[PDB]
Amino acid sequence: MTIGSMENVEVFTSEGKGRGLKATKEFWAADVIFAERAYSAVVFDSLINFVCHTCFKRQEKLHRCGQCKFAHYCDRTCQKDAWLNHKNECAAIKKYGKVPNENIRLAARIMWRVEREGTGLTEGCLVSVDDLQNHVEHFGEEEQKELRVDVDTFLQYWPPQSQQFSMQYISHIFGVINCNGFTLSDQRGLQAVGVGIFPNLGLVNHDCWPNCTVIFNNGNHEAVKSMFHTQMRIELRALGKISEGEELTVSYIDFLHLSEERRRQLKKQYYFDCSCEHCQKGLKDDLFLAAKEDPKPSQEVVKEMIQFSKDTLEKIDKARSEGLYHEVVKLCRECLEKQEPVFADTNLYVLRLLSIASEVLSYLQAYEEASHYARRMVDGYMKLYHHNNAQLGMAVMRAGLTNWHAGHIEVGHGMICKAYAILLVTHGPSHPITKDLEAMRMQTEMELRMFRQNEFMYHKMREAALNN
Ligand SMILES: Nc1ncnc2c1ncn2[C@@H]1O[C@H](C[C@@H](N)CC[C@H](N)C(=O)O)[C@@H](O)[C@H]1O
Ligand SMILES: [Zn+2]
Ligand SMILES: [Zn+2]
Ligand SMILES: [Zn+2]
Repeated sequence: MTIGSMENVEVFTSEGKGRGLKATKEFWAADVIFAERAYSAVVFDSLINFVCHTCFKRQEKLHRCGQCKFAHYCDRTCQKDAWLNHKNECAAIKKYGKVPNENIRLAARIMWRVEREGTGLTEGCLVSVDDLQNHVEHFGEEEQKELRVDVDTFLQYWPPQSQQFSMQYISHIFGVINCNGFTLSDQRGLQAVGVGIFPNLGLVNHDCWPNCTVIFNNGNHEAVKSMFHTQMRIELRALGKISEGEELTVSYIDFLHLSEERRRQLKKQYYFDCSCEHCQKGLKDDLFLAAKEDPKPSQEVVKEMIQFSKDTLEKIDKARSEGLYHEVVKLCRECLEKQEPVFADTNLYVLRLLSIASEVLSYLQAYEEASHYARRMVDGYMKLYHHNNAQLGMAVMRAGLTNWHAGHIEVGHGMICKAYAILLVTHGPSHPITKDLEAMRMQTEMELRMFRQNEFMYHKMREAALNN
């Protein structure tokens, strides 16, 4: 169907969850419930000269805008498509002679658009940008002060010839940005490169074990104009069967934390007490802090082990933050060794170490060791995550690659295939990441075939040498 259309959903009022979205029909895993273009989006301050301001792709050669020396693009093409939103901030930045906060730039794009369209409601919309939820009234002292400063900078940056908004509406737009931004990723889903506002997605509530997942698709342009699958957009996809009338939900955080831990994060960032089934029953918590059972550690050998792991981790962080990779590995091996007799492999402290060890070892190009930890982590992840979870998918793809690089083609291809299957649900066939994985699956198939033929030839050799 088409980007912007919300037919498959309708707004409705929840108990204490305020507004929510429900399916107007039946859905199956991988179905695109709806797509949506960003109402406004900006590049993070860190990455102003390394990411396209139109499409958010990383690239070795970008072309800066001769007029402001701020905006960068992949092509004159991405530069043209950006003009509509960039005209005003370009001319506005030259006048300010400084580049404002990323929040400030975003707030300005939102208001320039409200002005341009003389309204905050978009034609696709269930909600106008200014009616999104804003928890400003619960912002901490630092949060509030932070907002006063940006409003002031905003005022000096905001063109005098542009529609003047009241301070109340302005601080409100800032509140909305803090409680509604969607992080944007480069085309490889490697690093967060920007923040965007997607109104419709803004009506979907949270659940630690959601029935929907969201993906940002950078889009592509190579001949053949106006095509749904190549348009920059975010999509809300079904992770499984969703009945008509069922409320749609996504997860605001990563699932790999204790229910108490998740509630704390959700309460702090989204001012609410999560009441999903997983948090109320503490589902998976036993697995999250699983101890072994052949010997069965005492209640105290565990408490010491968790404390020790908590200790090792932060220590590993420091070292990693200083580029001391070998030290990081050393610390990981030692802790994993001590954990073996106590924790099972679904225990979050074990998994954390495996993921870290596997990452650094891969970076150090020690693929053989990395592939072992990578396999263990995937096996543990498989018992915790929803089988169509995007993080699980991305993690399996990575473990698959490390195994491939180490020469373990059988295990590599298998993992790559499992990842591809998951990504087809969470990212779709047209996503940049799904395409790179498909290309990888193709290469591993051929290498596996070459591996299997080599073996069958040794069998034909033994055959002939024996006369069957
Ligand atoms: N499971 C939940 N239980 C209670 N409140 C929630 C839940 N999930 C989201 N919310 C609330 O919804 C806010 C974010 C919105 N993007 C979601 C739709 C919102 N319910 C609305 O009326 O616009 C959060 O900051 C919470 O205040
Ligand atoms: Zn671009
Ligand atoms: Zn410019
Ligand atoms: Zn929950």
